[PDB]
Amino acid sequence: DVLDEQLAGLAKAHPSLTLHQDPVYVTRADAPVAGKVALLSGGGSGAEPMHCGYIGQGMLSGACPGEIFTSPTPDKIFECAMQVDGGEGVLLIIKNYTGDILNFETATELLHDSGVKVTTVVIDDDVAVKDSLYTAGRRGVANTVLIEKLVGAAAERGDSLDACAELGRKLNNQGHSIGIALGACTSFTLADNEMEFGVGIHGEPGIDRRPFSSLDQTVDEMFDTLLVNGSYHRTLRFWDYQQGSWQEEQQTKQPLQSGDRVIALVNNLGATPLSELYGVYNRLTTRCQQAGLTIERNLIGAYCTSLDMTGFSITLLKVDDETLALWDAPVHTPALNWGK
Amino acid sequence: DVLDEQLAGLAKAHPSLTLHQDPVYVTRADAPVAGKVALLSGGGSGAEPMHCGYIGQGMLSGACPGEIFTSPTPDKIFECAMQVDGGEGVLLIIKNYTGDILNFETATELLHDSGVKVTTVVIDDDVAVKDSLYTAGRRGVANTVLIEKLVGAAAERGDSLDACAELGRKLNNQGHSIGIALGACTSFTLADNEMEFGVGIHGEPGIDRRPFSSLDQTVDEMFDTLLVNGSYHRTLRFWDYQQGSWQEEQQTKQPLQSGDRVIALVNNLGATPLSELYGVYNRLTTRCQQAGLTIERNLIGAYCTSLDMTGFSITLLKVDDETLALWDAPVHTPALNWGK
Repeated sequence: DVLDEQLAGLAKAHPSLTLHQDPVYVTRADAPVAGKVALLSGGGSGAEPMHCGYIGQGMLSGACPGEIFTSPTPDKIFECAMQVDGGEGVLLIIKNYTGDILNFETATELLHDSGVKVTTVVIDDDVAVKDSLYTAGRRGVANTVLIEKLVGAAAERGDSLDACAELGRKLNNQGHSIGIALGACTSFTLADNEMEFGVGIHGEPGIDRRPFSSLDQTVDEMFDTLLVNGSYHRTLRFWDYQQGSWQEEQQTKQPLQSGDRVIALVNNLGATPLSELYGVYNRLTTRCQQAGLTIERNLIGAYCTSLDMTGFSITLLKVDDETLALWDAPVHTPALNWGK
Repeated sequence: DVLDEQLAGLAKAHPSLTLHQDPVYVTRADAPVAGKVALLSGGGSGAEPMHCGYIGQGMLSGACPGEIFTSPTPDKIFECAMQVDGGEGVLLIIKNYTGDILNFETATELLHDSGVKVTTVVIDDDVAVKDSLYTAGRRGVANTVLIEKLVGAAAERGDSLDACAELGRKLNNQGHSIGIALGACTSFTLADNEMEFGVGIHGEPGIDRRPFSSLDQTVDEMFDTLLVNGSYHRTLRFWDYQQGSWQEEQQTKQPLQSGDRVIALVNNLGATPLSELYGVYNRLTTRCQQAGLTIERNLIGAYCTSLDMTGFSITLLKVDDETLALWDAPVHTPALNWGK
């Protein structure tokens, strides 16, 4: 009943969104939008604004909320995708959790079989831990927001389903994140001035627990771990819609290196005061330019949360002129709004 | 030390702001912007984004940070006002805390005598407690944000200093806020399932400590306290720049009533998950509808915080067409961005 209330709250607060019933999901009020790729994500609740605050022109067309920390059921995904299809196909953005993977996979298959053109981008940006509690491979965290914006802008510009998917997949190969917690959400137990280093957004254990000395020293280790765990080879599944089947591809991520230009996301995991995030960003810019990385754009705030956890995360995403044009492109959503 | 880092972070993150040193304050990078009334506010740190996140076109022209919870010293106010003066005068927005009142009055007299056209608006929107720890009368809280926007928009459009001031004062007479905390920032202590009802943003005590049954019941009593404490007469002091002196004015607030149209702000005091804020909004609209108030616009999120305090606040502001037009007018700040 508390979930239903919050979703009703969202719908009342934002008449540009529509709340659907049996099954529950959220779409742009003007969806389906003819002639553009439709973007769709979803996942466990308690990560707000992700994903419902990202619905709107230049970003998502809809989102499927699940229960707390559990994935949306595939009926929601299926029904949501058919709602938003504008005749150019639907692109499904899936964070790398086993539940999300099972469910989005189920929906995708049925979707293709019902005449909907569809494919998928898997997000696996968290550098900290391979094979966490609810993941095979690497967890999907705050980089989803950056990709949702950039592919959102591509789709909105009129790019095709394949071009948006290739962009999404390429970006997933160049974004890196890590997060820390000084105290669990309401799940696990820390000593005083101890942190969980490399924490998940569902409260999953990190690399270890270790002492907290200062804000600056933490950002340093976080930044160092981004470079140290930067390199990664793994297999990802994508729907091939021409063959109508799952196509395993092998991909490699290169670590960030001297000369790279980046978008930086300093993300409140729930209970970190904004003032502290700006301190984080002060230290992050210093490290970046010592490492020859230019931060071209930033987001600082609460974008990918883990209920009311005390902690924060850093995300660095390699970009170029084309990607910045997509960054600077208009976006009109509850959580992100700029441009005409 | 930590404060300097946060402010440097702010400055690096927003090239449209300028961080001044000796003394410390923040202005729009293009200040002074000639030919518009300049808006200036300030106060203790730990209310982020209030006020530095509100510096920008259509809102504040600069802001003065103090130490944590303590007011900024008059040198910062005086230099900041001088920096932002575009020759139409400066309007100083002052939340009602004895430190703020004192420091801003000092700076004001001195500004007048140095050739700057200047006047003041006092915010006293917190309905819960008369004569708190650091206040004579009622505390100034989240309604400041709505007034900064609406008065910001009037300045941007080209309205005279007097007109902006009158608008400010009138809005101050029509806005109502109340807050609650389920846990203190890091100052005071609650048993489990207990709340501080009518808390200040500096952790001043509320009306009392009382049981937290459920989220809906809390909003109900908050909304009821907006109506019960709605009525309020008191004396406020304003700078009269034509006579060059302080001018006392008795003013009275009507409570909200059936037929009123309002802007609603549901504000995270720092550690309340956004999902819970939408639940609050849901209950608030139901209660408003029953009382025959129409909510015409809303803001939901962290706009006036008290570091990492666990709670939220509700602010309702009585509006009409002219005011809604000012609401819809463009705003371009770190914290609020919309329009062309």
